[PDB]
Amino acid sequence: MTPPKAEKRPYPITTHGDTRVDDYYWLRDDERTDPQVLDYLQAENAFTDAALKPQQALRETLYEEMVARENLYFQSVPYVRHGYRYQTRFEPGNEYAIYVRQPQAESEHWDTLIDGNQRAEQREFYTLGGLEVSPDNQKLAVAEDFLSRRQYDIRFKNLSDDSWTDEVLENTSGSFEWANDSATVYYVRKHAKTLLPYQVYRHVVGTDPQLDELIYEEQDDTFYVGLEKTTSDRFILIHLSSTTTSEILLLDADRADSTPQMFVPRRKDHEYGIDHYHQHFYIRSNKDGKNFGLYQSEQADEAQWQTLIAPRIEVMLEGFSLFRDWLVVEERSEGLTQLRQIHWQSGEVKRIAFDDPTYTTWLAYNPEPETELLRYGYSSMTTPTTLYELNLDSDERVMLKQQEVKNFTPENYRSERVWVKARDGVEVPVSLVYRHDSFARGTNPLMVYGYGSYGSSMDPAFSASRLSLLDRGFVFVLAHIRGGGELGQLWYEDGKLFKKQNTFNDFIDVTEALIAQGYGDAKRVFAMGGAAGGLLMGAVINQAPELFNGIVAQVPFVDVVTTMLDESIPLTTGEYDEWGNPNQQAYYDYILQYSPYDQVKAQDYPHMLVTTGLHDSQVQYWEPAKWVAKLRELKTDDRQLLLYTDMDSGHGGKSGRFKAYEDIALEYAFILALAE
Repeated sequence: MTPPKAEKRPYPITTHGDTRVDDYYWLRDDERTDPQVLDYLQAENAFTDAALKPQQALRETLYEEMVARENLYFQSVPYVRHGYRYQTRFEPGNEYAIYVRQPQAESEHWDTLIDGNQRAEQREFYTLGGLEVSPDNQKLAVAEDFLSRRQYDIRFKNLSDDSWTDEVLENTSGSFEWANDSATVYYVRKHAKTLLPYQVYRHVVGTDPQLDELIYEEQDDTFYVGLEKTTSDRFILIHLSSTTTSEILLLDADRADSTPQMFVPRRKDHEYGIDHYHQHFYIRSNKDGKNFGLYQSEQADEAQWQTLIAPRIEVMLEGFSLFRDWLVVEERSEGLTQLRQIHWQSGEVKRIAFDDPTYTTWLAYNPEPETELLRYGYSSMTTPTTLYELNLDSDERVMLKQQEVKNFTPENYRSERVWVKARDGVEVPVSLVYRHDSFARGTNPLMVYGYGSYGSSMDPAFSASRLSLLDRGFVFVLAHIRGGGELGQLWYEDGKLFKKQNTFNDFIDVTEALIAQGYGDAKRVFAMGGAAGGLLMGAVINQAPELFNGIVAQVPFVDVVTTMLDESIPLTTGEYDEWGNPNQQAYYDYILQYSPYDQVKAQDYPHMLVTTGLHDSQVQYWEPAKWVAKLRELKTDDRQLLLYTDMDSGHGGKSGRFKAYEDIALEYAFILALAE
């Protein structure tokens, strides 16, 4: 079958006297209306449909077995907050969650707080982006998106009679806090054009939003504006943060006329976050070390901050929770997540021990500090996600919930942590899982998954959908490459800006070691990654095409120089601290060397499926479309190259989780057919 051939319209882009001619610059159409652009995306979708037509039966088998291992009756673990018990309920044949509550001393009767199915009646789209009852338990504030544009309407329900007030706060981030009067709420307004959060307003419930007062306006575009409330309830925080740099303003939660009080003025490369409890500020801050410390203060002044935990090169400090008698910290060390608890009085330290080679642990939702019971999450490549509750004093651990997986026997699978010595001598961790009875050294197809940007960690956890590959002989690998966070801030920093190439080198060095050690069949190595992990997919296949049989590149960031030169593209002005600004000759040069679109060569490429989405305003559909067009023009092999563009507008990843399972089934069928 003859693949679609995009029209070439040579478009020169000249930077620092370097001219790049982009034949497909025209595929970018911000209005997503141009019929010629739509024609190319439709033709590629038709080609993908026709190429993958024989995989239909396998797609059905995969889809049905993925849905079959999940319950359709889900009920959350109930939690208590301000004398009420809260539960979320999904029943089969309901797109949306029902949220219920009852008085804490009640068992029998539950009251509906909000039914998403009911709220979605006569609407094209529904996302709940926020839910919070007032301190006096009388009012519900909800942040809802009916239009799919990530702009939230805040509305108010009287819980006494289930009546709604008739005002709406429009174009909000969904971030809002009640003042302690259960009458005033603070909310974040998004910029009209950029949709970036930039204003804090104050609303009296029951009044017209025209009466609302502007409390704070952020001048720096790169600074996210979010609202928080301290554990003590004494302060509403205006949390301002770039990727590198923080600033917190305090709002007295106990007055109706409060103005923002500076905590510590922003200083480039000083990231901090605060809470308030027991008459102290608690600060997680990188002021003295990239791996962060914890500080106590009676006042804002940075020089008064007292050190509770000093930053350590070996231990990244990720977060903390405050309880009556205990401090609990989330840390990473030697490539594992950990929890430690420290007694406020005795200074007694306990670590929460797990022996699984490939697990992750985290602080879960603990809305009440007056307790000895900690809720924390656990998952491994062999153990479905678990909520535990720990008695911090007695060390008694109970299981509150497990992820229910049907047709699944945990003993059928093995997992391992492998360390690979990268080409520059740096040790890269790897987490891998496979079915015991079908494993034979050098025989198995290998799926290598990476991300490797922003300090995001691909922490090893359980996947139900992954069983569809493991039960078909695949060794599934997480490559914990530089640019991720698995070994702390230095791990991230050694895979961004002028070290970004280490991300792609680590992925190739990991893949080569695994093949050398017989984890996979050299001829049946597959890889997948999405977004900045699609950047990884693009760079790896330019640099080392021969390693991989097949590739899935989801919504890939591939036109890196051109996108990062254009502040009109959503996200660009917030990403200079990740890739660099190619307006500077040093960054242009460094970035162009890996920018996958720019490094497409007349060479043999793996089989590849590239995905994207038309109407998702923060998915830049043109980048993978241009990339596929250029690959079609230059590649020397006869292997399959497909572009699938989601033409939808709605549902996304939840409720249309069936859409999510459909995409997984398509992608896994594509790979399984190549590995057969």
